[PDB]
Amino acid sequence: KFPRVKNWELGSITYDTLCAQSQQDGPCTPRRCLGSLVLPRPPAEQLLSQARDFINQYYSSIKRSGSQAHEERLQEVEAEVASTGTYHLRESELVFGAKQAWRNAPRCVGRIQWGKLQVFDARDCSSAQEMFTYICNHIKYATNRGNLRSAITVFPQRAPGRGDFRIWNSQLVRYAGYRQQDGSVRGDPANVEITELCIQHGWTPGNGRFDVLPLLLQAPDEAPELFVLPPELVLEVPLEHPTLEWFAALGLRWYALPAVSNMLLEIGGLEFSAAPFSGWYMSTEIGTRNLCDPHRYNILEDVAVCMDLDTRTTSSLWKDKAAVEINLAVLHSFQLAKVTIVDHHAATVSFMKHLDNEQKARGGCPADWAWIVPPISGSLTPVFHQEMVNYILSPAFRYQPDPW
Amino acid sequence: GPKFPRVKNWELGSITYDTLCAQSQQDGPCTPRRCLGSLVLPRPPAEQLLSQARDFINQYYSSIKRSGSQAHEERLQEVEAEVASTGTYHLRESELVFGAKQAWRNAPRCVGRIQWGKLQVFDARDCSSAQEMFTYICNHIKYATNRGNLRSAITVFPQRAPGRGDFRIWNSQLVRYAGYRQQDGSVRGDPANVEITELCIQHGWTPGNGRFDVLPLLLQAPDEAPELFVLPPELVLEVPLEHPTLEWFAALGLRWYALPAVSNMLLEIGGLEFSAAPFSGWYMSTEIGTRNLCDPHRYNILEDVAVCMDLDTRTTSSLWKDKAAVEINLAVLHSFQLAKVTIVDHHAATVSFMKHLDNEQKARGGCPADWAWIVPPISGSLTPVFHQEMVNYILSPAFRYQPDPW
Ligand code: HEM
Ligand code: HEM
Ligand SMILES: N=C(NCCC[C@@H](NC(=O)[C@H](N)Cc1ccccc1)C(N)=O)NN(O)O
Ligand SMILES: N=C(NCCC[C@@H](NC(=O)[C@H](N)Cc1ccccc1)C(N)=O)NN(O)O
Ligand SMILES: C[C@H](O)[C@H](O)[C@H]1CNc2nc(N)[nH]c(=O)c2N1
Ligand SMILES: C[C@H](O)[C@H](O)[C@H]1CNc2nc(N)[nH]c(=O)c2N1
Ligand SMILES: [Zn+2]
Repeated sequence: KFPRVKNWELGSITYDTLCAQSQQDGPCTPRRCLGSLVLPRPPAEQLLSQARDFINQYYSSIKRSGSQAHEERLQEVEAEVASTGTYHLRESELVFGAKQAWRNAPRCVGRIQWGKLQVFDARDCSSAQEMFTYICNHIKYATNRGNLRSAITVFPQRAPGRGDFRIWNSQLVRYAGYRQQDGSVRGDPANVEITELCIQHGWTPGNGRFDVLPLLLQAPDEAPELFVLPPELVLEVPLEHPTLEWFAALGLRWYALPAVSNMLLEIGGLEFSAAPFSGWYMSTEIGTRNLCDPHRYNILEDVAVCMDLDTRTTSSLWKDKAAVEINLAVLHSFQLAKVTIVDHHAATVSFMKHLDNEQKARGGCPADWAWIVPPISGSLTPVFHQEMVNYILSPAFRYQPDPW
Repeated sequence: GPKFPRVKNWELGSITYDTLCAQSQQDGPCTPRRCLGSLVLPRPPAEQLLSQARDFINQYYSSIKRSGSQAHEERLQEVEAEVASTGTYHLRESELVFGAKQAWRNAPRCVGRIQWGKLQVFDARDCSSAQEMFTYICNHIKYATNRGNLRSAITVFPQRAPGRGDFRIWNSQLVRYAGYRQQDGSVRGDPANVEITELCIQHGWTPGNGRFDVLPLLLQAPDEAPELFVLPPELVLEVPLEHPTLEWFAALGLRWYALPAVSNMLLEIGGLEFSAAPFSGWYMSTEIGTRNLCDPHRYNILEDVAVCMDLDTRTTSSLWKDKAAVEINLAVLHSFQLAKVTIVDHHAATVSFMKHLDNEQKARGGCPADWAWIVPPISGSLTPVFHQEMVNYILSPAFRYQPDPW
């Protein structure tokens, strides 16, 4: 009933009793495991139960469970849902639900920070124009001149029948991807599609590898509007190597603020189709995946050649060598430009403390091993040796379909 | 679309559906409520042995393209008969070979399965004494090692009989280094083998005191205390470790054996259980150069090496671990190659596994794979398997883990 979780490096053993709190099924069955898959294949009753449960969680957190306010609040919920089929959250509950959602996110290695989160309430938003206003202040606050601060801005919840508020982009800041001559792609191939949708709704494209995309904000049941972020708002870091003086020539750079904007935030049944959040990057996100993925910037061979390595054979480990320097570059740069950044070694060790804190606080922690273990040097980090249990808890961040 | 799991590769964008998982008959540890896929270890009825025996026979006759033939029907009638009167049964020579290869083919944690059809199966089912086991084991090592040009192979000992004690090899591999517990508490040698070393000593072994002492074998015959045997040094091939451009690396005196030979798994076929069936192939460089030499709970040489390279080991942001881990793997590859001993780097192996998936998609509708184990310990996303989704499920014949015989 309760899984046994073991750390094969130290021999320690814990029992995950938190999983019993899961009210939603994952992708696996006793016949086969689909844990490595990226993507998974209301009546008054539904909303009500979730809402009540969430309200019970909120009052336990403030040590006033069963109290007077707890009672009246549960009643305000029955009351609102009974006559409108739904309800609304008080600002302090919303703040509790957002932090809780981060806490419950199995694929995030930085949850040690879950408690420090600045929540911006933008549920009184009525147009894509206002959205762009809230987004500009989020970026301005989150970036904080390089000394990054975690934050999230919550826009209006979804309402039955009506169109959702949406941020078409998957990150507030993303470089354009332009399909050219042949199958070739200039810039970031992952953003090819969104780049084309931006050109379709106007926008004079650039012809660079690192052109910051415009934003396509959408208000309910209306076509999306294109807005352009003030360049002084979008902080960037030119990449250079601590010893490889020619690395800087490559003209590589990345944005300082990782701001996910494509996920759905579910709290007590309500669903916030638009709620961009941001913390700060872990160096492998940029150094290994963004720059070395074959279907991304794919700069592995370039830096290899420049390093005078033998790309003729795999056994020379030229791939591995270049990947380490490129990652070193990202770390060196950021620290030099005085912008917040965490290396995969420091991040996974803090994640280990997080597991212990959560073991004492709740009896376990939902974790997706495939995502927690970094893209390079997996076993050189402590999480590789740590067993993990994955399950879905609410509040939660979930993936949702693309607007178009 | 289809009523089977959809499987995507995110590098290429290609999709496939796994229909082979419908052949599974043993449930794993996951439930719709929680996934335990990252767990290393998830926690006979005359009627049930038939179900398995009958299934395996159909599998065998389909591989030779004779399903429904009279020979097929006769083999089934015969198997049922033999079990209905003795409570068990035996596999013909050809079925053992088929079954052995299928167990490897079905191993979810093995990245070298593209070599599955090429496996030398040595039948040693006649064996009747620990001493005899040792002759077979030495022959296997001799044949498999082949002076550096390794050849995959497996030796099969007598299956588990009713009430009768199992044949067992106590060591986890036929060739492993001793682990000596120091008074201060540190370990000299390979920490993973401390328990098997102590047991050998109690059983009569005269331990050495180096970091790399080839351990003696503890072979147990049915209903008997394990007898101990030492491997003639000429049989056990080893490779000294040097680095191509860092001359001081050789000074470290690091080395590793050439033959990887798992000896603690149970080979299961049609319900029959072969508690002792050691197999070997050849190393993927990361096994040695990353897990065995760098795991903090193994040799743990990362710092020693980083210090020699003059890296700053006081700050994780220098990526000193990554830098030393790479060079160490380059040293393993360089040394095996210079010594003319078969070895495969993680880039070559993962690429071959991607080819194996494509072959199995056509041949069986899929392939059971353990993502956490398939993706290499260093440079994960730099290899193609990191971007390949994988479905995991138990298929029989199979290699299962078995409790230690003590
Ligand atoms: C404070 C620093 C933070 C760091 C270093 C961090 C790092 C990470 C990393 C490395 C991943 C995987 C990224 C990928 O492979 O694409 C991740 C995923 C995620 N993080 Fe965090 N995170 C931080 C803050 C946040 C915040 C504040 C939230 C939300 C309030 C959060 C929510 C998530 C979620 C939902 C995922 C999975 C997203 C997906 O599936 O694409 N993280 N995080
Ligand atoms: C021909 C070269 C071979 C290569 C390169 C290869 C490579 C690998 C690797 C890298 C692992 C994981 C090692 C670890 O993390 O401990 C593995 C596991 C495994 N291999 Fe292979 N393999 C080969 C041959 C064989 C053979 C001949 C068999 C058996 C007939 C086989 C059966 C298995 C099994 C059952 C496992 C799982 C062991 C465990 O769970 O601890 N492999 N293989
Ligand atoms: N450091 C982070 N990291 C989170 C990065 C999330 C990252 N996710 C991704 O890039 C996912 N691969 C998008 C995806 C999901 C499912 C199917 C297809 C594609 C992104 N949005 O940029 N966040 N902070 O600090 O808030
Ligand atoms: N290249 C290989 N690799 C297989 C290596 C298997 C390797 N396995 C291991 O070292 C597992 N960690 C043993 C274990 C499993 C579960 C719980 C505790 C301990 C070993 N035996 O040496 N083999 N060939 O070629 O057959
Ligand atoms: C197929 C596989 O699930 C996929 O490539 C996953 C693996 N682990 C990951 N881990 C992180 N952090 N981010 C990712 O995008 C992925 N991709
Ligand atoms: C806890 C986790 O399951 C464990 O460390 C696994 C991860 N992946 C692995 N992969 C391989 N090839 N071998 C291993 O021993 C492991 N150990
Ligand atoms: Zn699972």
